[PDB]
Amino acid sequence: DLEETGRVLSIGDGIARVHGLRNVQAEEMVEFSSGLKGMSLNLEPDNVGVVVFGNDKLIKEGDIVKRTGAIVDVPVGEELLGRVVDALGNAIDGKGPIGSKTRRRVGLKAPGIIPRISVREPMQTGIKAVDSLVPIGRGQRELIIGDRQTGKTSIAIDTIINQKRFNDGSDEKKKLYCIYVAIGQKRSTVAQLVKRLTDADAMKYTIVVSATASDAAPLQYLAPYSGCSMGEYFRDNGKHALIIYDDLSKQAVAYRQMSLLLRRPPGREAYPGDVFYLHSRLLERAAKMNDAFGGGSLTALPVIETQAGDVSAYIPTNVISITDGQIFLETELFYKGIRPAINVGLSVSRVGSAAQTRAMKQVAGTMKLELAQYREVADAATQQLLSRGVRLTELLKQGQYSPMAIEEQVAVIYAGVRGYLDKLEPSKITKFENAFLSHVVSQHQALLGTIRADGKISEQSDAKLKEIVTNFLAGFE
Amino acid sequence: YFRDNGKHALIIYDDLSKQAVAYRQMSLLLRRPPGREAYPGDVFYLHSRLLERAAKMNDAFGGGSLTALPVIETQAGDVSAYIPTNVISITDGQIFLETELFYKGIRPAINVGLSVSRVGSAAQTRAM
Amino acid sequence: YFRDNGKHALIIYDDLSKQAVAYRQMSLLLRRPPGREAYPGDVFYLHSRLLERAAKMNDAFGGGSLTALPVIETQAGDVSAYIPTNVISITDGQIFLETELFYKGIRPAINVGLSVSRVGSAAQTRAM
Amino acid sequence: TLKDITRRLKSIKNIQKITKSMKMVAAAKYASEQSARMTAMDNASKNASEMIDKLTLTFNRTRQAVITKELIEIISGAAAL
Amino acid sequence: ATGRIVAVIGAVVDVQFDEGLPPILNALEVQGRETRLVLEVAQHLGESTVRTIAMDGTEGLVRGQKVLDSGAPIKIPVGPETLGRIMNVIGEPIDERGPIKTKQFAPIHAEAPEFMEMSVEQEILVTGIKVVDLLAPYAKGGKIGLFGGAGVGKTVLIMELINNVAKAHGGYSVFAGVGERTREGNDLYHEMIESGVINLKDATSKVALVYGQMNEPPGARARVALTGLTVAEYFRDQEGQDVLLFIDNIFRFTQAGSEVSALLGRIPSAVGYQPTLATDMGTMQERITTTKKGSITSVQAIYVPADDLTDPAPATTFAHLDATTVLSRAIAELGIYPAVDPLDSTSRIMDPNIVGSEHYDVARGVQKILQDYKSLQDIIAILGMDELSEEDKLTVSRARKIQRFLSQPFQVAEVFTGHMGKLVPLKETIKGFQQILAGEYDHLPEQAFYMVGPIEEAVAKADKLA
Amino acid sequence: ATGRIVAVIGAVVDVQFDEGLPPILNALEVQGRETRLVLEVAQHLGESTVRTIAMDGTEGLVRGQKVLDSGAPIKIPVGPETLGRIMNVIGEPIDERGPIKTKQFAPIHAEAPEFMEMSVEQEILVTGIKVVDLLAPYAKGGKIGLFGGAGVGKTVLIMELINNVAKAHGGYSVFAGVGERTREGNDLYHEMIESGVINLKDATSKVALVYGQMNEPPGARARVALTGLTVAEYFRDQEGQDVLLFIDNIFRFTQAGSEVSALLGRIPSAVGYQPTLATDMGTMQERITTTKKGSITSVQAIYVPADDLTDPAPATTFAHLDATTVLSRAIAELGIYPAVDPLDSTSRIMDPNIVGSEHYDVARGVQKILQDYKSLQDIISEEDKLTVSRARKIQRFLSQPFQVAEVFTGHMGKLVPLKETIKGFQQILAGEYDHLPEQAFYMVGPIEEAVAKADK
Amino acid sequence: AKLVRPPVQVYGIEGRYATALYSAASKQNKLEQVEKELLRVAQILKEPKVAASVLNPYVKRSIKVKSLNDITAKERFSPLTTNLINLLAENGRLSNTQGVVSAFSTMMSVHRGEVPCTVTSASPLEEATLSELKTVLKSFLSQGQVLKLEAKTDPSILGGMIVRIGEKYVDMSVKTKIQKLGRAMRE
Ligand SMILES: Nc1ncnc2c1ncn2[C@@H]1O[C@H](COP(=O)(O)OP(=O)(O)OP(=O)(O)O)[C@@H](O)[C@H]1O
Ligand SMILES: Nc1ncnc2c1ncn2[C@@H]1O[C@H](COP(=O)(O)OP(=O)(O)O)[C@@H](O)[C@H]1O
Ligand SMILES: [Mg+2]
Ligand SMILES: [Mg+2]
Repeated sequence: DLEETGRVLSIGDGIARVHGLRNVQAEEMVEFSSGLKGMSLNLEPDNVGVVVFGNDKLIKEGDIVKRTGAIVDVPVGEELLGRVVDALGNAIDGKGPIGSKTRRRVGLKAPGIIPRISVREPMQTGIKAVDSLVPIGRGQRELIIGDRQTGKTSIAIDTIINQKRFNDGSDEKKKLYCIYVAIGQKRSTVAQLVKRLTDADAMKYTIVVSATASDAAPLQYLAPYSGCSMGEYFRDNGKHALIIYDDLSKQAVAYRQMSLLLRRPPGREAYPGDVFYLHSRLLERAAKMNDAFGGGSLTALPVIETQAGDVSAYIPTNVISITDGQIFLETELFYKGIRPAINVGLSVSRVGSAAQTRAMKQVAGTMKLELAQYREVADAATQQLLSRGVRLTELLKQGQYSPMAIEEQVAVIYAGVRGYLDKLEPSKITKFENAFLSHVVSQHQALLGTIRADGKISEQSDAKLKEIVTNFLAGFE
Repeated sequence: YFRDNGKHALIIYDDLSKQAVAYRQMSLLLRRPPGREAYPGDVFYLHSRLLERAAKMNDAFGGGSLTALPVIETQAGDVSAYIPTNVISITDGQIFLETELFYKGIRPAINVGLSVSRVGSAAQTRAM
Repeated sequence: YFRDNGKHALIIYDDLSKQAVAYRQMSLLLRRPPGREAYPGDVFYLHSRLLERAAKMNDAFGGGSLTALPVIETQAGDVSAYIPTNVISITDGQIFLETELFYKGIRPAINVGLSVSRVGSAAQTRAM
Repeated sequence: TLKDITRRLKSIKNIQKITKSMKMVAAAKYASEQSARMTAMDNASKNASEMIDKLTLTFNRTRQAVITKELIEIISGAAAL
Repeated sequence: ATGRIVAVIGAVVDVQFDEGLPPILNALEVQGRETRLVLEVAQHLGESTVRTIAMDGTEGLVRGQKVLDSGAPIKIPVGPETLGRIMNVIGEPIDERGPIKTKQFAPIHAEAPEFMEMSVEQEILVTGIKVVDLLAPYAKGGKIGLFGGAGVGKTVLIMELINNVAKAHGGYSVFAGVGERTREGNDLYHEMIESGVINLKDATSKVALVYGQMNEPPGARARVALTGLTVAEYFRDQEGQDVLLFIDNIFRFTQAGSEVSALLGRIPSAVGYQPTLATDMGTMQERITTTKKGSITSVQAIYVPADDLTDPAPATTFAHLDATTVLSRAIAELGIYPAVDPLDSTSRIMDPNIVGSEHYDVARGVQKILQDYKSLQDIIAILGMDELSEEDKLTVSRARKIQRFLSQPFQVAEVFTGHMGKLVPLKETIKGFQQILAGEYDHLPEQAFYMVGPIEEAVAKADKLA
Repeated sequence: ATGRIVAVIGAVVDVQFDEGLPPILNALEVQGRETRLVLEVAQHLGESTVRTIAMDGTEGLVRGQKVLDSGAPIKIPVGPETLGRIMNVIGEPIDERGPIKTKQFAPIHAEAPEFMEMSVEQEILVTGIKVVDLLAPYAKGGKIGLFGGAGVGKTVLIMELINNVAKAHGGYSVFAGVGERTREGNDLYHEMIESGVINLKDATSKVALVYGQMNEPPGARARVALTGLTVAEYFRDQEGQDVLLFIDNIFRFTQAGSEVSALLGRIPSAVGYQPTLATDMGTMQERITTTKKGSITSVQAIYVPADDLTDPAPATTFAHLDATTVLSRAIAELGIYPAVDPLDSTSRIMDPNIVGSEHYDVARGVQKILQDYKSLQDIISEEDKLTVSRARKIQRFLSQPFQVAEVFTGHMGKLVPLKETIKGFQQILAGEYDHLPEQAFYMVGPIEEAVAKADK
Repeated sequence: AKLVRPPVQVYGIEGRYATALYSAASKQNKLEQVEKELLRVAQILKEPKVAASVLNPYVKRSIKVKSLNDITAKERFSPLTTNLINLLAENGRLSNTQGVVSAFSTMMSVHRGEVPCTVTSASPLEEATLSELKTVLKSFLSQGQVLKLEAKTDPSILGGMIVRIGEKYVDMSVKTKIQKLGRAMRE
């Protein structure tokens, strides 16, 4: 039979030429007799070029290749929550089989113009710098870009952890289901990250897709799409999903390898001509659906690693031209102890200022303006400006794996921008803030609760906050 | 035509970079072997057998001439590319224009340092 | 031959860059896939299997020796080219000559800062 | 461009070591104005050094680009047969 | 004629017809598809086989599937019934409001206007942006190109030109989105609905929208520019109107050509681009022109890969434009917005016989002082500011003041900066720059000129500094 | 399975089989040769032909020569009997001491451990070296880039790491000489024989060597790293130890991979490196990790081409490096040994969530005081001189007498544990020893020996 | 599917089709039949009518393969030969047919043991010495061979004889003798 079966003519260069399969469709998942799976990429007048989703070593010439009859798809649903799967949706955490009942094509198209609506709901990252100066809304694509070892994966993990305060509540309209796709990272890193999320108890609503550095390049090229489909499931059912591609530089490298082993003309930096489409069709599927489609959304946080802080490279500029903003993590800032090392002068969120809450906006517009002045200066007033800016940058520094609720952040930024720290020592602002937050979570649960419920700062709450912070500051060092 | 009937002509190709690009397209589509910047192997021949037709005949052929002013567009002042070096090595001297001189108020922005006229003073009136 | 039969030889390849160029032409005409700068994929193999034969034996094998002094002709101090980088990686040091020293009066124009010997002190008598 | 980058980097190296020489000379003559000249030339040398580091980054980037471009030319000329 | 599919390579499909081989540029329909899939013929491979570029996704295609020749190029509905709608590359309405009930259809492939049709009138087009109007003024009917890397402000500038020009416009207006963000298209659709330009309830809409975005395969991104051209060409030829054509982004047309040229079996040119880059761009850009039977004012955003302004695509586009505005990242990172580069933007009406000798002298003085400051940059960086001449310090101060003044807040950039958007008439710009050149403000701090409107707001802010 | 050579082009041999093709990456023995020549399969070309790269020179191969399939990748002999011996890419003893009489073999091509076998917490590997344990700790199961070349005591640091890991943790070491000069290979062999690391007379050798030298075909130089990694993998899995794996050099591993790809005719990527650069390095490095049995800690000598850290080879190996140890020549001229640069040596476990707040605090204090010491030395007062005194004592205390050098200077070997290092630097920073002379810390063990020497 | 390779190999598409047919015939024992029918179908495809028709590049592939199948089926072909013909046709390799046949012929030239050997001398020989020479160069052969003599005459070697038997090659001609003499007397 040469219509639902083939014979491998030539394996090598990660591509298997197969003879037969007169009934195979383009982009169809065929199955090799080795147990491996592959995608029918090229359909030629006499042979079929199939991308192998695994090690070529497992395939010899002459092996029989059966077709599944289905375009490459992944299993989706809520049965994936708390599971660590590979780019094909197979459980690699030894917790049995994925009890998924629905599958979704990895190569779908993004929703058009009409099914969308502008971003309006907040996506609380828990980081003061992000939530205050780079606000991210549900349905955005915010690029986390920076050098190696500057704090990108830590930002993503802090976000995934922060979503816990919502994923235990009541209203299903604020919950956020997280997905973390790992593309070419060390596998020990992914295991330690899964443990870190299990400790923070953020696995019960997180999926982890891992195409690590020891997996074939097609797996690293496919994993982002498996993740994005697992997120489209939640998006298309009125639910809200966050997804972090960590990172896209390594998927671009895997695609460049697959393109050069196929002898396709290399472009700038030897990248294929369609290394842009590769990412675009992926980051366009993170959208905010209107209420006639469910109201759901999918937020994407693609990660990009730059070489020597160079942001005007090929792939970095591609992703900058695809996403709706960026978060510049500098290495000089990371060296001086500023963490998260967000360059708030270059970080931007084009569609996020419409996603901040009222209170966070009330404090953050002020804060942004004073920080802009402080940055552009670096008299008798400019000394005050530099002092306030130093205090505020010291207020932006934050620990790790400890994201803050929105009311705590707006309270801290309020205490900061209202001048009540213009006399304290800069090197003590950190401990002042820690103790202040401990006090406020102890004796001011009602003020925090009403700032939360109201989503705004009323004049009663403003006065309460003023006298509260002054009572604490007077009783301080 | 004018050169061969005692009359003097002056031709201006504007420019030859685009003619070389058209020839490169024709070559790469005819499956000819590409060279530098994917240009064909004989683009120098293409520009030289054109620019050599500019001559000054003697009085046994009418005395007419044909002046050529080929134009060349460089990318960010890179005159070490394939086609710029070809046409520089073919012609009898350049007229270099710069953009930093163009914005310093020098218009025409001729860089007198890099501008050569291999003919020189023999192509001038006495007073000048 | 001398090195293995107990005697002490010294060999000067003047120079290895042109032997690399000859190998490059050979490989291109034998239809072998070019690499960086059109050199074959195994020019490092060429030069390293040539140079690793310059050894110093022991008394159980004859005590012979074979010193190699490969020569490399760069282009404007370009030691970051392909073949210079290979031969620098294979050898036990270098003696960098210069045209600036050759003009400023130093002959032999040895550059003392860039030159190095990885054996060095082990290869000197006590007085020197 | 690799060669123009080397041109500008050599220019900045020139003036850098010039201010180094002038700094050490003005520090010799320090045994008011001479001390100010010493510190000003120190700052000028450190500025020129940071510019040299920037230009070295740009030079390495351009060198990688040139090597990749020449490889692409070679392989695309060889693959047409 | 009915053929079958014999090869499927990504977005390139080879189909073998028995009899009735379709000419080049015809549209073919694939039988057995849920939604319409159109293949455009690009080559004749011989042996009764042709090569085609698909207009949508090609998954699920099987070797042997039927294909019907339509006998004509991709035809899209044209007319006034297309205003206030949204169509994709092949002319289907994708705004979910029913079919486009227009009377006639036009092909997306057509020959460029001839030579005797070209019009040469060069009236200025006042946009209200200080840097554009001062240094690279636009012209009615001319072609405008907004160069710039990723994230420098091309889309914000196009939205500002739609706010300042497409609202006060008398004729019709077309917007062809070619390979850009889809949420930007949704935001534009709704922001045009609210502002009354698109009116969903009656037939008084003043804008037609075409959209093939960066989620579409390279065939759709390659031909949606041609679809938008076809709509604008109808509004220009068959109605003699004055049309505005906003293209964003037109680099994606060339990039999609590059993405398909690898599969069409062609030897790559420079930087991996197709060998037919220049002629493709020419047969596209030559249709976007003001004839003497109408006028098309075109504003085309142009991406710049890796900020390389010598990349073959923008370097080829430069020759096709009447006025270029080159945004720069070195300027956007100074906080200046718009990030226009004053020493790289040019215009064909920057001539004393057109914009007046006064405007010309002002523009040239601004460019000259900024160029002198750029020359001093390295000295100022190394040997400090205090080792300059007094005249050189004067020029540095004036040039920094002019740098700050060339920036301006936009009405569409208020959403993420707060400042109120200004619209500076040409006279106010010329006057303010005359005054800054003459040195009449060497006492205010330079920080007073950053992000203001006319010079009156500059002196008002300079007073507010105390 | 028996096939026959149908083509020979340099180091690439096409072999045709009549029946039973070998899977990719298997080893094939060329029959009828004086010395063993193994071909490794790389592609299936069709018509029952395979393409292979040769592990040794291909002089004297004739078309039609018989070739035997081994049914498995290159199998090397593993076991404790490998300690002190030297072997090449295919496991043959090249030390001229007879066969390596082991009990079991292992293929050099294996897969990285499963996701369920990883260790979920990072933990420090105590090397007993004060500067390494304080300022740039080594993660148990991580990769360490060892910078600096000649005249900075690199081989001494290698031998001391071997000795300390063998004494404290009871785990052996493997040394993969990828791309070695043969002169330096022999020099290192003899230095290891002298310092007791290797013992040619008993069964108490600490290291196993694997060499693929500068003059071998690129396939051998590419696979020698996998051979050494296979020896270390045996020591980790079947012995349950904390193995060390030295890789000198790793840039030559990348270069061998690039050459192997260029020979197979694959289109080159950026800067000429193989299109499969990142996946080559990944499938190599992802085996060096911690499991639920033992661990493999890799020290890799990094060469930076054209002193450019954005080059694809460093930029690709840096993604896997968990720590860095920079040997400077200025720190060597100042008499500090080990000459580890204290400010440039970095680490990824210098994190209070991992090394604890105490260790992190002491290490950050030392880094800060040394940085401020350099800032002050820029000038050459009230307490600036107190910082200068404590920083000089810190510099002196960073030095340490290595046991591998006892035969030279006679001084004893000091393996300072982590607790005493932490406490000593805490007391030097607390000012408890502001009265002792700065020379009382030069080449000492714990701080107790420092005050003991301060007595005299 | 295991293949039986002929003792000598031919390459290109010519040799690939030749060895495909050789194995397809040796698997069902029709070497002689397919061989003679191959030479006859090569004669058929070289008659100017179909010889012209077969290379015309626009004649449809299906129509031409059916025309050729019609024309070949009348000679009472066995299924293997018409299978080869239809494969070469629907694969568009018809212009190569005769070449393939030639290959296949030479294929059989090794199955029967036919060893081609040349004995070239100054001037044509008389067949008494030629017969004793047949004996002399048949002497070196192994068990079960037949030889094919193709002697040509050239006075450029001005004497002696050259025996090129397969790959063995003795040059007893006086040309090589005098060249050896010169190279020796100069060295
Ligand atoms: N806000 C912080 N506070 C303290 N430590 C931090 C902070 N952010 C990052 N770090 C530390 O810096 C180290 C590197 O950060 P991280 O790995 O999360 O970013 P990355 O860009 O993903 O690194 P890589 O390139 O290796 O993937 C981490 O070990 C982390 O502990
Ligand atoms: N007039 C402006 N004022 C302030 N910021 C601007 C302005 N124009 C652009 N920007 C910045 O550029 C970003 C969007 O620019 P955009 O045109 O979308 O980039 P692209 O060229 O990729 O389309 C904004 O987030 C903003 O930070
Ligand atoms: Mg990370
Ligand atoms: Mg844009």
